[PDB]
Amino acid sequence: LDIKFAEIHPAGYPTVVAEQNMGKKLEQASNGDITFKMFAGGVLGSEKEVIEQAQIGAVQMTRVSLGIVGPVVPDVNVFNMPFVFRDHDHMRKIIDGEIGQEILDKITNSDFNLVALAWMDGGSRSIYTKKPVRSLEDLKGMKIRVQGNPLFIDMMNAMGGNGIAMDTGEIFSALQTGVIDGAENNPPTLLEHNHFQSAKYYTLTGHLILPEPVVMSKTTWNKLTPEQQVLVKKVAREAQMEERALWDAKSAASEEKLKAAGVEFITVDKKPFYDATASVREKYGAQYADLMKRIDAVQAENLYFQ
Ligand SMILES: O=C(O)[C@H]1O[C@@H](O)[C@H](O)[C@@H](O)[C@@H]1O
Repeated sequence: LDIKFAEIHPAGYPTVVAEQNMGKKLEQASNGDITFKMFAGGVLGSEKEVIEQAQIGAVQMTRVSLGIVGPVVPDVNVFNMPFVFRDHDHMRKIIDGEIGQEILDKITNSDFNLVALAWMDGGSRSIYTKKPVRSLEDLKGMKIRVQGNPLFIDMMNAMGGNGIAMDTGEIFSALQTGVIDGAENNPPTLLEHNHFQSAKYYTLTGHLILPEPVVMSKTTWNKLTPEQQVLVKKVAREAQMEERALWDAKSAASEEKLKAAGVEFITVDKKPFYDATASVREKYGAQYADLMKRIDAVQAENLYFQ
């Protein structure tokens, strides 16, 4: 059984490395009965195009941002809301515990032919722009690229900007020409997708912390034996933990490289951004009241139950 794994990120990126190591484990443990090949750098298309391919079995596995899964499986949008997690460490507790399992299961048990197996870390997303944004007010009227999810367009509009949905690969040229004034992402993406060449101001809003599911086509999943399925579950969960260490290293390295390239990291009070997005959490969070209560209550400890 052959697995093609699609990635939007370039070779060497922390997700890519963790995933190729996971694939090596699959090959070794199955004595070659499962083979694995990585297709990085967006060679198999945009994240939305790849998810479509996974649904019909043309691509066997991928990792994508949860941001673009929302339009396919609405119930995952609980993790896509602005400031749903208080910080990066809080998100990690969630994806490692019971609520993380529940949300993976909402993808798997959906009618959309995907099996969700683990969560990769993509840090926190902050706004980078061609001109400095030092306050909520400075964002007014700016065209900021977001991922293709109505939630993020509403979010950016609530912050007084103009959210423009675009595929990952379209951002570089749109920035170069001023078709957009900025975008929002973590430091490794800002660096490794070369967006810093056009945007030298990075405002640390941390407005989203979007986990990234690793998914398999359910068509492919159903061709595995139960023992192979257990192997896949095991090594996917191991990859969630391995990628965390790679992520922390890469994020810190990327921050330093970006500063050396002349990117200014601008600290801001998050409160005005939190307040501006209350309407978005009210709109999209109405049906997630219980989950939000449970998420908010995860704090000092590291329990599984939440
Ligand atoms: O915003 C984006 O397009 C990209 O953001 C990065 O942070 C994610 O790791 C990647 O999966 C997304 O495709």
